[PDB]
Amino acid sequence: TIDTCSSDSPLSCQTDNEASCCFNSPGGSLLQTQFWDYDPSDGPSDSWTIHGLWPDNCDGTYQEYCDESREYSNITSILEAQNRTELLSYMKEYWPDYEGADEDESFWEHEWNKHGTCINTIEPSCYTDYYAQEEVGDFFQQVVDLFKTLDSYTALSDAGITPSEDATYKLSDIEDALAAIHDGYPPYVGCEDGALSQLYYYFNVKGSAIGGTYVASERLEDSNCKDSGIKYPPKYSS
Ligand SMILES: *[C@@H]1O[C@H](CO)[C@@H](O[C@@H]2O[C@H](CO)[C@@H](O)[C@H](O)[C@H]2NC(C)=O)[C@H](O)[C@H]1NC(C)=O
Ligand SMILES: C[C@@H]1O[C@H](n2ccc(=O)[nH]c2=O)[C@@H](O)[C@@H]1O
Ligand SMILES: *[C@@H]1O[C@H](CO)[C@@H](O)[C@H](O)[C@H]1NC(C)=O
Repeated sequence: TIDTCSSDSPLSCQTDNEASCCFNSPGGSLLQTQFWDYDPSDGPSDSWTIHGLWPDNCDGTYQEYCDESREYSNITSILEAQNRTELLSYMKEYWPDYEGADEDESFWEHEWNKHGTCINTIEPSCYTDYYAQEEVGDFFQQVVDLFKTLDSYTALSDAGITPSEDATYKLSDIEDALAAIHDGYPPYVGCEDGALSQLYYYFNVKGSAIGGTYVASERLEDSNCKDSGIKYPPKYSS
């Protein structure tokens, strides 16, 4: 399986070290990104959903589509072949394409191909007893594992911020509520049409992106929302 690195491995971006299987570089800022899909709605009425996991450069720029030889058009089959049946079921629920279940495959392809291929510590050469596309399944598992720790809906709810047809919200309140589950670092908060829409939680990593220690880090982009009047539209509203 993937190589293990010491739990006291040096932190990506925050240290000056050479890229290896145990050091994420140049993609040392890892973004766990989420959606609030209300029109059309997907996922549970009381949960955000997964967008992805993205390696950014430490300056906020990023690479994309970093290895054509490891781009796939069969994610669902790769997961099935690896017996990751609970993961695939979970992805259907919590990593949906808003347009419908039949577009999930294209979306998962997109995320792996664009961004997974750019995580340097995921490459087959970082495995013992590597098997074909092992790192693809591990990536989907890792995104899910990190997402589970970042329950945006509940963090917002606990701070009195819940979806509403009438209520509107202040950016700083949203930011503080979410900063509370991310070591006091707020995510990027993204709005669409004045509605709460996207979240990017930034991390630096000790060790490998698979199984390493994800340390909550400062956002390299703040928000495109207005300071107030923010709508949090209810899912499945009618
Ligand atoms: C998913 O698609 C990939 C890419 O085509 C498949 O991997 C290739 O499999 C072919 C046919 O067995 C081999 O000849 C190639 O060498 C493989 N390419 C690589 C880069 O590994 C893969 O087998 C497919 N997986 C599933 C479960 O269908
Ligand atoms: C990131 C971009 O947003 C679109 N997008 C957004 C949400 C979603 O649930 N599915 C989806 O496909 C994609 O077409 C693309 O991956
Ligand atoms: C999945 O299970 C099949 C059948 O038992 C087996 O051939 C294969 O090695 C398994 N793959 C993984 C990665 O568990």
